[PDB]
Amino acid sequence: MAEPLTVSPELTANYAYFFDLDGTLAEIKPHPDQVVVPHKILQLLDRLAAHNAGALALISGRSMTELDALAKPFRFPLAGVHGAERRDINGKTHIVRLPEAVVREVEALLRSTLVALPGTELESKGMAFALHYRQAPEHEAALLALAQHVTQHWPQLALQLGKCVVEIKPKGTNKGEAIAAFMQEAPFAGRIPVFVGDDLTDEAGFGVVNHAGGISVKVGVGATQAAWRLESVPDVWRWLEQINYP
Ligand SMILES: O=S(=O)(O)OC[C@H]1O[C@H](O[C@H]2O[C@H](CO)[C@@H](O)[C@H](O)[C@H]2O)[C@H](O)[C@@H](O)[C@@H]1O
Ligand SMILES: [Mg+2]
Repeated sequence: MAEPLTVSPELTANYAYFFDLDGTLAEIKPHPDQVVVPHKILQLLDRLAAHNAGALALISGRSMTELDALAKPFRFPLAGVHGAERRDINGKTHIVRLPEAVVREVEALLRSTLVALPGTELESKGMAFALHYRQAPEHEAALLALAQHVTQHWPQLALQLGKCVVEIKPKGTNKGEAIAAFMQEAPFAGRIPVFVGDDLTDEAGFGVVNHAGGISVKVGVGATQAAWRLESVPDVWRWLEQINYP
């Protein structure tokens, strides 16, 4: 039901911008360290933010340290780990804390499965875990069942499926709540939210933005509750250059 996106905001309208990273601003790569957001795209994102009082944020599943590496030399307001990490316009961070016993126990369980299944990668994010299987898609059902068992035994953890990944996150964390936290703070408050995403984690953000009277944009293929659709990452790049230089 999503319609092709044909709104190109004027550079200085009353919008608040929210951008996913992987699959949205940078192309999918076999390993996260190979991902790059081109320098021109970052300048366009920085120029878009400056003309909208700084109301532009990156809402990603990655940790904030990885986002700062990808966005260097620019420093944006961020939401990391699907909302469990957030940094507002003043640089103040908001972090969800899990008990040290839970993180230590769940990593030991996952590591004992992931050493013996070739091609899978266990990513530790402090208060969350990502089970990558892009290089061995045969292991999808086993990893999904493994995370389901983890989230039933530790109720403080919740499941977050993604593209070639099965993630485990603190319960109550989602990109919709991360966007909500920004939308009550300056300079985002008072503006119309725009959110551009590509994966299942972004659906929670699409939902809140739709109800808020904003603009939700799905990137790529797949069913979505987002109202609008862009075909690929280069179409995000082209749209982003169209906002700046009509
Ligand atoms: O900003 S988000 O889109 O929310 O990112 C959400 C996820 O994005 C990254 O993983 C994705 O990108 C990789 C390289 O492109 C792919 O290899 C991988 O299969 C794909 O799942 C990170 O590693 C994850 O920790 C993160 O939670
Ligand atoms: Mg993505």
